[PDB]
Parts: sequence; C-alpha cells; structure tokens
Amino acid sequence: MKNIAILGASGSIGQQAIDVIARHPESFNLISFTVGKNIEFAIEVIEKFKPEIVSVQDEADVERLKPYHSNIVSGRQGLIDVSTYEKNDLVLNALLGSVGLEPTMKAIEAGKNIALANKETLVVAGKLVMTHAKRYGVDILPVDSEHAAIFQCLNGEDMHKIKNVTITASGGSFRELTREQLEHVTVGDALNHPNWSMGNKITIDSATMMNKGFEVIEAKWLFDLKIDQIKTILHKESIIHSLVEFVDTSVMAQLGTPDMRMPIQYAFTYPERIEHRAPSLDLVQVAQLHFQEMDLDRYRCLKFAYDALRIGGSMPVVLNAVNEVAVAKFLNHEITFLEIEHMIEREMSAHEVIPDPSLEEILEIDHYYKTKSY
Amino acid sequence: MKNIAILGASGSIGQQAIDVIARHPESFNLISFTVGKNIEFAIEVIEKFKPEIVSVQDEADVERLKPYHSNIVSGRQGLIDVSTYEKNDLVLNALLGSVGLEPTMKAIEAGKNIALANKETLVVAGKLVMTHAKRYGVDILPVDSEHAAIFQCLNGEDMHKIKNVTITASGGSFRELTREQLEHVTVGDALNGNKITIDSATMMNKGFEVIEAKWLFDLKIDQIKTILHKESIIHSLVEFVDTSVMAQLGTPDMRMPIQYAFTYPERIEHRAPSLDLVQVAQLHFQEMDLDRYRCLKFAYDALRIGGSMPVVLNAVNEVAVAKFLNHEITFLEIEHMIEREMSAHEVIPDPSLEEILEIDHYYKTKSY
Repeated sequence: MKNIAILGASGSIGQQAIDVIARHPESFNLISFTVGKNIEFAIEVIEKFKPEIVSVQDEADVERLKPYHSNIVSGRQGLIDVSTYEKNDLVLNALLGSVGLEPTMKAIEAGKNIALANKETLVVAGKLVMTHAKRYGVDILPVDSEHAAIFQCLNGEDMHKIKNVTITASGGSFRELTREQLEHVTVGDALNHPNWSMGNKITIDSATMMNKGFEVIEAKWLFDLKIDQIKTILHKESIIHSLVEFVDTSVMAQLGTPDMRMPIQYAFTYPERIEHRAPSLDLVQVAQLHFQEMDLDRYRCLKFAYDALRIGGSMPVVLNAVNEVAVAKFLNHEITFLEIEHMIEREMSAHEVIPDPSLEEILEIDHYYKTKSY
Repeated sequence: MKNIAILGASGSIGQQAIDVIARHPESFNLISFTVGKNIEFAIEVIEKFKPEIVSVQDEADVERLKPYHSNIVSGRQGLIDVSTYEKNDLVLNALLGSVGLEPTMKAIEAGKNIALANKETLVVAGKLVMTHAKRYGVDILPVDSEHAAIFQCLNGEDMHKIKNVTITASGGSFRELTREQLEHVTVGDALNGNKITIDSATMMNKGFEVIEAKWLFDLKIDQIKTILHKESIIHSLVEFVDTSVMAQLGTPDMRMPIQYAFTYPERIEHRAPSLDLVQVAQLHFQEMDLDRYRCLKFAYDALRIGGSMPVVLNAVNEVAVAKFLNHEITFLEIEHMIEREMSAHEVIPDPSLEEILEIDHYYKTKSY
C-alpha cells in the first residue's frame, strides 16, 4: 500500500490519477495533493480520500478548506510542503508551466520517486533534474504515452546495450496537406471553435510536430541517450508508441490504443503491473500499420528541437518559451501558421547560450522570452 | 565465460552453434559434445576447440578417437554423461527425435540450463520438462524466433501478469492458394531439413510452437493466440493484465536465435542489417483461418485433450510428411492422416517418459 502525492490534482491528468487511486484502494492511498483555485474539487477529494495535507494557490482560499481539514497550506511553499511530505512514496507532478520545477527538485532531495506529467520539467531543465535524481537515488517515471512505451521496452534491459530509440508520430492535424496548403491554413482549420474543447495548445504542437520535438528532448535526458540514438518515424495509426533497437539488432516495441490511464497506473505500480479493465488492442481489426520517413523540411519544429539538443545549455528553454508565445499568438489570430516556426527560429538564432544554467537562470530566461516584445 | 554442451553437433544446427562459439571465444567455451557416426567431423571439432568429453553413437568408433582423445563415452549413456557433465553451463539439445528426451531430463536434474533446437522435446513432453525445470530452477529456451520474441517481451516482467501471448504466422508458401488449389500441390512446389520445410507450408510448425508456449509460459489454452502476419516482422506479442502490449520485431532470420539462446538473458552485438520500417512501409494482420490451416487446429485439439495426444500429433505428422515427400500421398492427405490417427487414439492421462517413447515409436513404426 503506497502513498501517492498529486501536484495539480484538478487538471486533466491529476483527475485521471485520482480515478486510478479510487479504482485500487487496495494498493494506493492519496496522502497529499494540491490544486490551484478549484476549491470545490479539493473539497470532494478531501471527503472521499482523506489526505493528510492539502495545498492551494491562494492564501485567501485556505479559510474555505479549514472546516474540512486540519492541515492546509498555500502558495509556492505549500507545493513544497506537499511534494516533500515525508509520508509520500511517489510524487505525481502534474503541474503545468515552470511552477512545477522547484517542487520536483525539493521532492528529489527528500528522496521521493517522481512521476512526471509535466513536459516543461525535462525540456527546460532535463540535465538539472536527472543529475539530481541520480545523486539522490530516485526514479523519474514518465506518465506520457511514448516515454511510458520506451520505459517498458527497457525494463529488464541494460541501457548500455541500446542501439537507438524511435518515437512514433501521427503527423498531426495537417499531415494530409501539401507544404503549400500549409501557407494558407487558419487556426480555424485546426480548431473549429477554440472554446469547445480542451487541449488547444497541444493540438497546435501536434500539427507543428513541436510535441514530438519536446518528447525527443525529454527522452534524451530521461534515458541518458546520445543525440544520434534518438529517432522518429511517422506512424499514421499511433498503435506502436515507440521502438527500441538493441545492439543485437533486436527491436522491442510497445503497442496499444490511447488510454491515458494506463501509463499513469503503470507509473504508480512500477515495476509491478496490476489489472486494468479496458478493451484489448485488436490488430486484426486494425488490419494495417503504416510507416514513412520523418520529413524535417516539412516539420521544421522537430528540426529545431534537435538543434536545441545539439547546442544544449539554455537553448531548449528558449525553444519552449518562444513556442508557447507563438502558439498563443496563433490561437488569437495574429500570425499565420507558418509564422510559428519563423518566430521560433529567429529567437533561437539570436539567443546567447548560457552554460549549464542554474535553476534560477532557467526561470529568468523562461520569463524573459515569455514577456519580451515581438 | 559460459561452458556450452552440444548434443548433435554434426548437423546444420550443431555447425551453427559451433560458429557462434568460434566467433565469441571470450563469451563461450565448447566444453562437451555429441556426434552420432560422423567421426571425421568430431575429430576436427576436437582439433579446434578443446572439448573435455565427447560421445559417439557406436561403442565401436571409440577406438579411432582415443589417439585424438578427449575423454570418450558412447551410446545412450554417453549422451547422459555429456548432458549432465558437471562443468556444463548450458546444453544445446540438437538431437533429432526422441533420443534427446532422456538426456535433457537428467541435465535438468543436474541443475543445467537447456537450449532446445527441436520442437519435439516440449511438444511430446512439455508437462514433464517444465515441472522438472521448475523444481530445479533451470532455464528452458527453445531456439526459435517466436519463443525468442516472447522471452524478450518478458524481460523484467512477471510471467503471472501475462494476459495473452500472440504468435504470428506468415501463412506459409501456399498462403495465397485456396483450399481447392491445394489439391494440385506437388513436392517441388512445396520445397521452396525437408520435413521442417513442409511443416511451414502446412502450418504444423506454428502448431508445435503453440504447444511449446503453453507449457513454457504455463498458460491456459485461451491465453495462447495466433494471427496471420504476411510480412513476418512482428514475431510475437505479449499482452499483460494492464492491457499494455509488448512486441519483438525484426527482419525474418535464423542466425540470431542460437546466439540469443547462448547469451540469454544478456544481449551482445550482432552485425546484420537493421530493421527499416520506412522501407517495409506496411504491416498487415488478419484473423487466423483454422479451416484453411487445419494442422494448427489439430495442435489446439491436442492441447485441450492433453496427455499423450500431442505425442500422437507429432509422430503421425512425421510419418505423413515423409510419405508426402516420397509421393505416396497428396499434400492434402497429410492433414487427413493426422486427423484419423488422432480420432482413433486412446489417450494416456499423465504418461511417464517411457510411455511417451513407446507411443512415439508405435506411431512412427506401425503401418498405415
């Protein structure tokens, strides 16, 4: 019976993680969690799971929870109180943005294994986080589909025997379009009404392939890979999630339909597996699987993520921050779709690279590109 | 540094294993081996490799070898002395037929890991072999693409968390032929040693592999599945109880499994062209058609029934393939001969090793 902490429990992944806990009261206990401003959700979680400590973003909201619980904290410190809570066995960091960076580091220092649902953490601070995890002897477990897949291919294997790792990609919303059709695509072409659904930024990143770019960067640090060991391939059906070729030329692959709960539960159970009630993949129904060569002239954003790996240092911090700014301009109809990549490329070209930047320089650089004039 | 024993070193498989050893002198050591009448080859191997003990089939060829002497034994007992040699680390059973059955059981009782280069051992006697190996904490690796795939999917995993295991199959040389077209198949058509070739066209080979997997991974019959996969790139899949699916992929190949068996559970470098999924472009999957591939269905019947039934399956298939090769019966008569002998068999529930040998000898030697 292991104690789970959830940072950012009211977001989409946090809620799926709570469902996993609810579906296995025999194996998991929610010992601690945080929310931003969704106090009603914190209330329902407290009554159902009786965590031992809970954090909110605003000091002002602590009084709302006092009638329900004896130990409420708030603010930037409250994330640390929760992430370093001494009864935690595993800390799921499903915070979005740079905010989850500090709490992860302090959790590692306290000796807690981390489940990362936060893509920024290893994109902007991959070296920093992984060296810290190795020094303190904790595991960084992915709860993302491609990294979960790679993680399962390497279970029981010696990392030194890896020849290379291939991440699959759908091709995104616009995969069917000609490169010239891409000169005329509108945000409407990617999203019918932005306010209907969640995941708008993520849809854009998948259409530009920045999403796969970020996953290449994370994989490089998560599994301590050389840059020329990390490959991609276009895979229309997204049934095969990743492949690993070993030095004997044997290739392991992880396959599945897209249930986002499976990697969450795997992170909670690793190295065990427990039952998950869900339909099984049926390859006879799938019938065919397609593969074709990644085209980096078309998906230039993925090319930029490899550039940020080659250059290293603070360059992936710039890539992530400017991508966030550019996708938001795109969503609010200020720039064309192809202007996303020119904006990123222009900012990358002018950036003066910093070392090996520290945690506070990473935050500085992140804030600068988010808030500068364009 | 691993001490390798080879039973049946004279055949192609034996020769392949010796190549593996010769190419990795830092990894392996040919410590003991077995030959059955090719004394010439056995001298060469003694010349090159420093074997400590050798067995020959005839008590009569023992003299020709003691000038070249390593310690030499012979006959049925010789196999057991090689198989259970104390310095053995892992024994490659490449004996063709029933003669490999008792040497492996006593190797298991001596605490030795087994590589099986023939499907007979676990088809006729999977129950017995696995029970022993379980009691003695011993690895059992069939030198086979599909089983090497499954073993790799299980790296770092719990066999108890298996939901399903799926074996893939191309469909064989006649996959694009209709059951009506099979009426006019010929030996020449089908040859494109020789018995193993027919078993692939007929799908008996995947049938045998289904039977081995059941016992190897201690699976219930509904947990062992097959699919038709034309490109033979995915070699097997394992679904776990969380519904995650692991698969092993590659170009179809045979140099890799012996080497895999020798290094298991380690991997070492192998120089061959890498799988290129961009060039393959497409992977196809279809439901397995048991009315087209009746030999596969017979394998499953033998599992459901259990006991001596798989012994009969294997024996009659060998007789039938050989009579097809000698042009006494049609390609389709293979499946009919198997069916009838199966339908008439009176099954023995938990046969001893001795009863397995009698049943196999009976169906091999009776007239039809």
